[PDB]
Amino acid sequence: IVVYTDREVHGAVGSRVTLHCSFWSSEWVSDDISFTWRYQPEGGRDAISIFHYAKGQPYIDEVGTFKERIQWVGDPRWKDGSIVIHNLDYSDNGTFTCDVKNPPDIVGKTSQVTLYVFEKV
Repeated sequence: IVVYTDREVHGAVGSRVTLHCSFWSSEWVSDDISFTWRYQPEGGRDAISIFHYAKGQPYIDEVGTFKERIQWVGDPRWKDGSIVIHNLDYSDNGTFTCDVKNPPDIVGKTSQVTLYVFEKV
């Protein structure tokens, strides 16, 4: 019922960063949960889906900004939906939203994290 990301993360160019996402519920919940990561670049307003996970299967977008640079490191059994962004570039700055969904609804719970990329870190 509650979704956790970091608030702000700093990455170095050429390096990598982990985007954490998890959730917790006071009531028991099944592993029939979906995670969706959307990306909104700095100063933009579109939230583009870069990653999805459901029915034990991950789905990485093959044409977007982070094609070939997304790694799934989550685990539905630990209620973890985290991903890693690889080979960072200055233009990767933006807001990432983790959207956690249950079977009984189409409406998820979301939490967001802001990424700034620096030359050194």
